[PDB]
Amino acid sequence: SYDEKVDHCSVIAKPMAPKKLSKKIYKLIKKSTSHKNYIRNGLKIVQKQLRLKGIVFFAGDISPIEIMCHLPAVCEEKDIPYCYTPSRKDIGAAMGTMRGCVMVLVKEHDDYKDLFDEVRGEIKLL
Amino acid sequence: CSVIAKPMAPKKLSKKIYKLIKKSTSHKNYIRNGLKIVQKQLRLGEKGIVFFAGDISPIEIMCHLPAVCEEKDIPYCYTPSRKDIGAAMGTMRGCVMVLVKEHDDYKDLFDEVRGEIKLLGHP
Amino acid sequence: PLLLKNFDRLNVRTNHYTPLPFGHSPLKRPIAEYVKAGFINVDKPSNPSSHEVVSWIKRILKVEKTGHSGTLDPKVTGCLIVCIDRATRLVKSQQNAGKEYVAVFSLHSAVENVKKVTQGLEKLRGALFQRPPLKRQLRVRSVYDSKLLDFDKDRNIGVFWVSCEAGSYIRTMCVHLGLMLGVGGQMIELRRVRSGIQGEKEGMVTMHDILDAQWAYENHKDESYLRRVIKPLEGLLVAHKRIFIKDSAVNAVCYGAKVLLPGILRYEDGIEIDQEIVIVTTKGEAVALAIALMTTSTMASCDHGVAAKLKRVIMERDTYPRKWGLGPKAS
Amino acid sequence: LDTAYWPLLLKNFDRLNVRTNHYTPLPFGHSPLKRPIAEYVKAGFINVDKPSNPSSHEVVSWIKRILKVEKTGHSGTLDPKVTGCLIVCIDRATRLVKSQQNAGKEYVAVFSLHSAVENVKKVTQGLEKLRGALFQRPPLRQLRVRSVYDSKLLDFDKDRNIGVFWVSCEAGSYIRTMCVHLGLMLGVGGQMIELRRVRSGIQGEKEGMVTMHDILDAQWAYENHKDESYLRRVIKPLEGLLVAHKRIFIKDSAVNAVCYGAKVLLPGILRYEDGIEIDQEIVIVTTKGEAVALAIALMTTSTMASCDHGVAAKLKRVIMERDTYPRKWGLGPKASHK
Amino acid sequence: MYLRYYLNENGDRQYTLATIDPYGKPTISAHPARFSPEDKYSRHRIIIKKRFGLLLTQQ
Amino acid sequence: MYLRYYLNENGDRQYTLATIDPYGKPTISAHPARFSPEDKYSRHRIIIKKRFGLLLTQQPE
Amino acid sequence: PPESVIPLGHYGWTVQDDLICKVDIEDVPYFNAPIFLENKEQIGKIDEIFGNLRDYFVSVKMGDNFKANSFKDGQQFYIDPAKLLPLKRFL
Amino acid sequence: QQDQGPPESVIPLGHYGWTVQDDLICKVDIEDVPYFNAPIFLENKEQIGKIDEIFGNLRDYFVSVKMGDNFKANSFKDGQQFYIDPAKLLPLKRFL
RNA sequence: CCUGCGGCGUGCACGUCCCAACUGGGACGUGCACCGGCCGCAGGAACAGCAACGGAGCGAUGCACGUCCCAACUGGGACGUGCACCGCUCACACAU
Repeated sequence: SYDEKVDHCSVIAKPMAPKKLSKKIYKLIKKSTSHKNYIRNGLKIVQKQLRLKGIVFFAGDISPIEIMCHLPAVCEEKDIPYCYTPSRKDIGAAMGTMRGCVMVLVKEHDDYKDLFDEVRGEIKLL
Repeated sequence: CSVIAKPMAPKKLSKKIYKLIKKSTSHKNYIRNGLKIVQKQLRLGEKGIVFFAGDISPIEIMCHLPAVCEEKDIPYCYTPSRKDIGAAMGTMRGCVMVLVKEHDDYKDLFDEVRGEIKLLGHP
Repeated sequence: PLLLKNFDRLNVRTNHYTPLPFGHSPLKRPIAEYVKAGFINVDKPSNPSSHEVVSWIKRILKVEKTGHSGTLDPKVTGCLIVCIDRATRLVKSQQNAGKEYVAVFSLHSAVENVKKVTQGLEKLRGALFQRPPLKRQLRVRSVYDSKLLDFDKDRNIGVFWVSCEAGSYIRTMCVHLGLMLGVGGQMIELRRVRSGIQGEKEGMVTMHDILDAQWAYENHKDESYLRRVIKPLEGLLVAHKRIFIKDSAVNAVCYGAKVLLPGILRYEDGIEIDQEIVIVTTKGEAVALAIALMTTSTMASCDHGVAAKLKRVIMERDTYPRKWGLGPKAS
Repeated sequence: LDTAYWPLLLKNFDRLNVRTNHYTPLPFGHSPLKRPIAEYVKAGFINVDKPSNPSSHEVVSWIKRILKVEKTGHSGTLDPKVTGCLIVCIDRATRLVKSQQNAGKEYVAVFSLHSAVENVKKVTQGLEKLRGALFQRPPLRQLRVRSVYDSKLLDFDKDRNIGVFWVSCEAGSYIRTMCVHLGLMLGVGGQMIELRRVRSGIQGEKEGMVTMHDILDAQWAYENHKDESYLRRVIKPLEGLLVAHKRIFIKDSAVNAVCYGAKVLLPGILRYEDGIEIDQEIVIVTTKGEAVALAIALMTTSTMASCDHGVAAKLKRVIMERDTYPRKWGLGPKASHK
Repeated sequence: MYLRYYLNENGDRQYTLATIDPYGKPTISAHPARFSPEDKYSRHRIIIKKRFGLLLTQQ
Repeated sequence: MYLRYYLNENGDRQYTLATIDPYGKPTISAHPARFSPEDKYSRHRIIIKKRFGLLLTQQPE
Repeated sequence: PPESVIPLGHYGWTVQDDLICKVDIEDVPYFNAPIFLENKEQIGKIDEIFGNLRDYFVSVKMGDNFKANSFKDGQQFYIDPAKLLPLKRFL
Repeated sequence: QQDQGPPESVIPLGHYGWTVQDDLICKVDIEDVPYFNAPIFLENKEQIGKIDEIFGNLRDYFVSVKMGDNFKANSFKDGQQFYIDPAKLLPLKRFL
């Protein structure tokens, strides 16, 4: 269930995307995967790209939280929206892989310009 | 309304008070609007009825004016709200208090209002 | 009681002491002295300044002296502490009591969202620079905490609660916040909510209440209103580390004598070298504000010596009879 | 009196035996938990949790460059890939590093057997038969004997053929060798995948564990915000490392003499802890609670109660800096001439 | 004026800029009534707030 | 990594290799987070942990 | 007047007609300190110091024949070498 | 670290226990701790390999031997006794 | 006699790239850590004194009421009442 998966998650796992937002987020990741330069997967690459835009989705089932507990404040400073999802397994699956992912950055393209924009709004009001 | 908003007029008495205010606006000499103005008029000892607004906070700003009214025997009552008084004045600005004086043009109306006020009583 | 609460929790050096017929508890002082050793937690109106309200309190009360422990700008309401007469000896001790405000602010331009304002408030934490609003000597004061208690976008107006170090210019902090949210902002309203260890819920009465208490006292000899209005100066020192001193040592302290271990009935755990403490009697009266030269372990491990010197004597002389020099030696 | 809750070396202050209560306390020195930031930092330690990849030496150097301290060292050494407890002393508890090198150590080891076994009881009994004074060689040379006081099989999985066991052992014992010996004993061989020190001496999992990020964040808070509570949470006074020793409280005039090499002569003793035996390591401390030094009791506790002159203890390591108290020795009645 | 307040369950001053609190009741201004040293109406306030049970001595 | 743990009623760590608790909770990683000396996100870490109350200073003792 | 100059900081952001800057150099500049340019040309003066006591922001009220847009992010602002205070002074 | 001097007389070193891979494990009943890489021999002074690991309690312990191609570990049965060169046997005092 | 101080090419982190997890590799430049006794210096030679002779208390433009001009719990104007902005002394104290 999406309720207990969210419940498992960390205290820092807010703002938490609701069920419909999570379906939309998975769809966005799956679409973006089709373009090589439009998803940054992993802690190292996401951190590098953020230091060097889009939406950064974090996984709320990470521990110890110190591995990326600072990156939410980094996103706040850089004005990049962010939201937590109940599991890294789901993000990894949406990325077309079994291995889970702690976080994923989704850029923006014309092909799904609408798609991205919708979720952005839904996460700005969250 | 503030706990101190007594004596309190019912709905019908509130409408009749609004009517008395509206008619008394004809002779602004008989009306006295504002808190400082009603204060000084009461101090000088002007006879009439006083209509307060229970929607006043902090109540210290006017909590004394009911006591002086009782002292000088100038009957008074509270309306449901200050915005109602402002609408009665038609100035689109709330007035916490009003003092109504007696003119022949509305002698019977202000006579009914005062009789009902006396009927209302004081705790 | 006050200043005697949890007195059993204090380390006991000796229960053998000499009670004396002198002295009264701070909260049962006869009316004349009660006012002389009290202070008011008043709600400052917006027109008068801190000096003016202090002077008005003096004039109403008909008392020798009056002072305050923090300057509220003329247009800033909030809690003002006003020591009366003898209690003014504690004004200096409160010069650095941490304060707490609820400031209403306005931004000259709209923000993207409430989260922007919340983040800008969050980043104004810790020790930040501050300049007196229009001397030009910059100071540094620390904001312990901050919060955006409310924001409204149509008016551009917000309400934020701040806890800051004593002497912090809130208006300066609001200019800093506006300048920190990218749009510019000024403090359109301020209200001190908690000065030191005093706030709203701690018996904070209004100026009309002071005038009414004075009127009641004069016209019906009813001091109850004045008692609810003026609280003992011992309430300003409930957070201070207490050293209870026997009856026969109180007067020596009054005359400037240092506190010595052979007359410490109790010493509160947690005392440290160079610690501001309250030398109190057995009945709760603040004999003095002292500096402890021995830690609590040192007091427990010693039978004589200098425990705590005096920094500011509060109790008057001759309050207790001269009872020094009749010790065990009698030499 | 209620001294049970007092901090560090003042614990059970009232239970100690009292030689005397007469002296003139001096205002020099502060309680260890309330020193200025500099003295607190210079006289403390950090139960740091070692990151997996770097070495213990690297961790000590990092803590040095973070706290900007001249000297620092670790009681026990951990391998580059081994996490767990790591007590890093700060510039004045370094003098207790030698006394902390013999401290016990509880590890948690994950091991993998070369091939399957009969059942879990096989590994349980194999571990039960490796509890004692075991021979061990340095990894990659002299043989050594190290004691493994206890061991327990926390978990075992058969599909992957991997187990987790917790071992209490004395310093210098390489748990890698213990895993190898367990493998050789079961009857198949084995090795160690990971190691995690859960206790380094008297510092356990819940006893003030901090991480490197915690140290860095406390340093940042003190440097930019000028906030000290975080650095006081990270660093703790060295008296913590000495909470197990039997204490010898001395008069304030005797403190500087001891800091100058003078043995702990009986006249400068206020209170002493019961149970002191000859040649037993003890801690010379002030009434404030600052550990003056570590000495070796040359007298029992009964002789201390029944003696007037002599040498109560012999210095081994002076921790307190010289001149931190005045030279109030030599002004006593029996000090005009030696 | 701009700053108003209401009370939560514990009575703590919840400071807001809204004229109607979340619970639906009207808000109360956080400021005291303007004071003037030349104010003869102490008797008036005392009697009113003794009548309505709002005086401090009653609390 | 291989080694993980879960907290029992008394707060003591109980180690195990499983990725789920005896009750159901996920198992935390025993290995503390990797550290780098050149970490430039102290301010951000404190911001987040103070926002969520995870910073050391907010706990008792 | 300025014989030489030193780097006070780099551009931060703008707030109305202002140049809020990030000041990397620890030293606190002097209120109304003329913030010069590389080539010894003043561009404004200080109005309010805000931020923490080790890495803060300087507010400049651009005054003369220049604007808050003429500077773009990534540009350093300069200061007279003898117009500063040690950071222990206000501590 | 001598690597010559073919073995001299030998004395009982223990009795055969179990086996682990090519390595052969034997339970030692003598008290002396043998050298490392100390060749082990049968009653005929024919070297079979060398010491690899020494593990076990201080007094009663076990010894692992790695063999030259001249023997397989399964070639020895239960009760088969091993022998050691007396010179390479150090006393317990060296490690006590 | 006691004490203090000092001497006797592997991995780690980050940075830039290639590929094929909170991951595991390489290449290119970076810093970081490792691979008891003797010698010399320094201080002091320590049986741990000091239950009072410098402490304390004193002096050195705005706002409110009232009257008028007009134009909310108000913001303006005129003119009045007011309110705020080194010396002395006391014992010289270990607390029955």
